[PDB]
Amino acid sequence: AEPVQEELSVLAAIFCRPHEWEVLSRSETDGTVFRIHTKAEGFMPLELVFHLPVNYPSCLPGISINSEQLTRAQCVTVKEKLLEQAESLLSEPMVHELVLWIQENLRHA
Amino acid sequence: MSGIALSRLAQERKAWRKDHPFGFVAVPTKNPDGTMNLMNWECAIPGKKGTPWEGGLFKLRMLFKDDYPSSPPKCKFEPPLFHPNVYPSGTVCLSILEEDKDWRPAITIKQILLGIQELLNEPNIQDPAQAEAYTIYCQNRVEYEKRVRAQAKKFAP
Amino acid sequence: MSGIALSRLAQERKAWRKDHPFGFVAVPTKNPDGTMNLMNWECAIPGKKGTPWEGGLFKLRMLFKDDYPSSPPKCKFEPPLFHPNVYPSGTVCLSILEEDKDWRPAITIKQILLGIQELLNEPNIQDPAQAEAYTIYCQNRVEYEKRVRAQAKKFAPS
Repeated sequence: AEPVQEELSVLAAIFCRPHEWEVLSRSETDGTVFRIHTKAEGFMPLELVFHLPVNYPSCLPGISINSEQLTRAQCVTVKEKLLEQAESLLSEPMVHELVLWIQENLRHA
Repeated sequence: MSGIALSRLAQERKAWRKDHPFGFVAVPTKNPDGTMNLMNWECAIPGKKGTPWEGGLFKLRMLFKDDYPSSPPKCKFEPPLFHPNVYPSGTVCLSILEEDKDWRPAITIKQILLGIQELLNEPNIQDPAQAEAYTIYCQNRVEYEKRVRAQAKKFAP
Repeated sequence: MSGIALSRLAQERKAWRKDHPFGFVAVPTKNPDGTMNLMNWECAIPGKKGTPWEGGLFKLRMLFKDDYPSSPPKCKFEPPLFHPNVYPSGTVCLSILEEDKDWRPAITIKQILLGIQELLNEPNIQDPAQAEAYTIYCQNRVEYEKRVRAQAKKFAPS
């Protein structure tokens, strides 16, 4: 889908790291799975694996957080809540928004 | 210093797709590898109606420096246009598009394109960039609008 | 609206703003509309030091014809000055300010203002424009420079 592939292209551009960004898998069924590490902390280190089914952004993406500078107990809170404005930014490409939403943020403030 | 820029261009894009003025085009070009070039855009500006620029759609390329958005984009018409404020290279001579002047980081791509569209029928006497267009514009405006209408017809789909 | 003139004048303006001699002013006047009049300029020339003409800031208006830069501009002192080569209307009598003489289209506003400033302390014997000033200048230069210093002090800014 055009909006989705444009989002994928933009994300692939926004990051010009070395190990930034990867497309883990592509398929007509089940959709696209990709990985981003985006870095954030300054005081009191992120791997975000998004899954985009062929219904996204009308549907919810599958997420997962690894960040072994952080504990793991948060990752369930953070996945069960990066999920929220994911429901707010529903029906439209939300990945970029979430990504930049959380280097602002470590369930801070 | 490319991070703030690539992100900013990315704020520009989805806001543009969600809402943008009618007849206007602003699209980032796409790389051969399959990535997106946000620093380079292919845009189009429609001629205002009630004017000699009417029925016309005029194409221009937008280029962003790495220090964007504190620097302005370089806006170049391709093909180059017949206008008093457009260089033979197609570069647009505008006050808000130059840093030491009226450029602000707050200026949106939309605001730029609108300002240029305004400039189309309202040339600035203080910014001569093209000899022929400027001179004819001052000397015989009937003939000038003759050229504008022919050019507008050339770029009408 | 002369295209050739307005184009050249707009580049003279931008060049002046980028670089110009110290103490010199060259700004286009404002139309009743509130726009910019490139054909009419309000300028000021400071006296060179080592001379009797200093501490003075002397205001002059520069006027351009439609065939500029094929004609030289008309440089007129307002108010009119006491000088052998300045007319009672304040118009400046200079060779480079005359088409049939040493005027060239390549000459910049900067060069003109500098030449007039040069003319202030170095009058030309071959170009009488004001009779009394000229005569006094030739015969009794003591009174001439007395008047010049009084005038220079009179036109010293705040």
